[PDB]
Amino acid sequence: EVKTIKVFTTVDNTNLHTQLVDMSMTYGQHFGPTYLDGADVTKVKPHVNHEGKTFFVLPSDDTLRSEAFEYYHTLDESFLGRYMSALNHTKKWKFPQVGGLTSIKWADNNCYLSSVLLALQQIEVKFNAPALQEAYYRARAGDAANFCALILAYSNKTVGELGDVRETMTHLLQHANLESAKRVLNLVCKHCGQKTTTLMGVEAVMYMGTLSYDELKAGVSIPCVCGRDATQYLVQQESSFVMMSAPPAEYKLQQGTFLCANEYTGNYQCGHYTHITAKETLYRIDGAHLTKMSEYKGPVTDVFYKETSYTTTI
Amino acid sequence: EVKTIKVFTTVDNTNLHTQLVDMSMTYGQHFGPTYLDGADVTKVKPHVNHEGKTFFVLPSDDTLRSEAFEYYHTLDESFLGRYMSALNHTKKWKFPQVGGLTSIKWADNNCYLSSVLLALQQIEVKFNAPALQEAYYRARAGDAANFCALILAYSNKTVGELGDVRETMTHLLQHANLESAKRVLNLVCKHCGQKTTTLMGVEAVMYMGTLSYDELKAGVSIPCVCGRDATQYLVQQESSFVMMSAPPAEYKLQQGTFLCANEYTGNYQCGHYTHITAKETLYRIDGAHLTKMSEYKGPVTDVFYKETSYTTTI
Ligand SMILES: COc1cc(CNC(=O)C2CC3(C2)CN([C@H](C)c2cccc4ccccc24)C3)ccn1
Ligand SMILES: COc1cc(CNC(=O)C2CC3(C2)CN([C@H](C)c2cccc4ccccc24)C3)ccn1
Ligand SMILES: [Zn+2]
Ligand SMILES: [Zn+2]
Ligand SMILES: [Zn+2]
Ligand SMILES: [Zn+2]
Repeated sequence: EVKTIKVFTTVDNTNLHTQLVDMSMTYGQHFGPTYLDGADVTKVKPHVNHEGKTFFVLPSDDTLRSEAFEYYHTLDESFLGRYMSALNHTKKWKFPQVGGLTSIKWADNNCYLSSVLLALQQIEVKFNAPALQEAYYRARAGDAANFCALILAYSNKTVGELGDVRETMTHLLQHANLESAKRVLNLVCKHCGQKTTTLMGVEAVMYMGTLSYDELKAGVSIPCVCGRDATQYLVQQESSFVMMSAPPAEYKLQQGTFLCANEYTGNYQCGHYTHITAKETLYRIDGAHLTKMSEYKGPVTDVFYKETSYTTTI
Repeated sequence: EVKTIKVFTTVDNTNLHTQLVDMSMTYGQHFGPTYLDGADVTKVKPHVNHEGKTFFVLPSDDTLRSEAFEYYHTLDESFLGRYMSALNHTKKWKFPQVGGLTSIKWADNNCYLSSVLLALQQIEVKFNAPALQEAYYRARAGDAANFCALILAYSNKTVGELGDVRETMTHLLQHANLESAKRVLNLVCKHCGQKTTTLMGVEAVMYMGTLSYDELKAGVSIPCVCGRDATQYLVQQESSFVMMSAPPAEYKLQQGTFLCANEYTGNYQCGHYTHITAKETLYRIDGAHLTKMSEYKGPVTDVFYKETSYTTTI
């Protein structure tokens, strides 16, 4: 016998069709290219959680590859379908202005997207893709619906599933214009010797291992390629911002030492991001809710700092 | 005494504030730059219809003029506020796929916007403004929410008020890339003589006075600048399409003679637009509703034709 599921298919997000789909075949073998909640489910077999959900059917068109590359800088023929189906969810989200910044109301595990949006409103940055920059322009004014849908598409993430704000910044900053961002590190191994690495681009602004920007300037531990544990320190930095990242741990945020930060309470499976910014005192933006603080001591994961140009003291 | 109205103000379209505003002053003198339903009401005094409506407050920012010019090709400092407040209405509209084309469900007098959207999906055209072209790209796939909000902003029109599809095409095609569109007319006055006018750009594709494209090729009446009634006929046309327009009157649409058309039933104050296209037979798209026809005889207002290059016979 055949075990089926009841689902709905649509091509306009208005008129639906009842479908009893066979779990023996993929959605692509049923309907063609199919998307659900911002994810491509073309080569995906039906699963019991899909019952009652509506599926977006968008047939492929080779003539649109040139256009999609112009606006979004992508060659993925599924980007359009995932962007539209994710936007069908984000346009219903609420974007309240908290602490003079655009935040996002709690919905579909967007508490990590809220932290990404709040940090981007405080660092000087521009994106190369025209559609991503126009959406970023409207998001800074309050209309962040298209912007979050783009961030979801660029990260190959699904509406509802949790994500890391650090991982998402990696995927997003590849389309930023960090061409003139430069970072010079001096790795000091006690077997191999001293070593200059000139990192540029997305790598010149992001570090993983520590939250303190002064810790990187003075010296932070790191395993050398020979196996031994070495030490590297920042020699020259040249960008508009830096983003320090580290796994969750109790970090103490002082006033005037940083630009903004993100914290994460919970295990690896489930947790809640909240955003901290420095204005006249420390603000904590938990979605649509705001708290005020002289200082914050919690599980910080990412910290942002302002920069123009730095050089170590000889 | 002072006569007031009860209204709501917001800066996020989520959190509202009750306001009792004085009709003696404008909304700008109350709150700053203020928008309502896609219209700038900054220098507008409160009126009894505004009771219960929510107003969008967006303060001015001179640093955004350069950005807004890049994405939208506009120097109007109110374009952003009118675009966002109009988009807050169009995202709730329904865009059903009728006859293989993206139409719009009846709402807020959008029956003229539906006719504009349906014609743009059948003529070969591209827009210069990047944000307008990306929205046009998504509208051709089904997501026309941002596109209609842009058309409303470019036309300085308000959500809910009726409009002409011909007038709206004029405002919209100024941002199209019709740089290589050329039209040559020969005006023949029986007092002044024969006269060549080389029309280019938005004027090379649009004519007002007749619906028949063969009537313009053969000869159509027109008052000369001397007062007498002359006659002009098309000598050379060089574009991807032409749009013939005329006030409402019974026109008989045959199969295979045109690309698509718009009709309008009613007086000058109120009326309903419906769209006719030619596929295997004549389709009539009245919003979310479709009728099929061997031919249509009704009050046609605008007709579109396909073109590549034309030259009159010597
Ligand atoms: C079998 O289904 C799953 C489901 C999940 C869902 N979870 C995620 O998507 C993760 C995205 C994070 C949760 C990882 N981020 C925090 C800040 C984090 C980073 C690095 C190390 C950590 C160590 C301990 C706790 C948190 C850490 C947010 C994951 C895996 N399998
Ligand atoms: C005092 O408030 C008003 C309200 C309106 C509302 N109406 C409009 O916005 C017009 C946009 C049209 C209605 C004009 N279009 C039709 C096709 C049309 C064009 C040219 C000539 C016509 C002659 C007779 C009937 C229709 C004609 C659509 C107007 C004025 N004052
Ligand atoms: Zn959440
Ligand atoms: Zn070593
Ligand atoms: Zn209507
Ligand atoms: Zn004359």
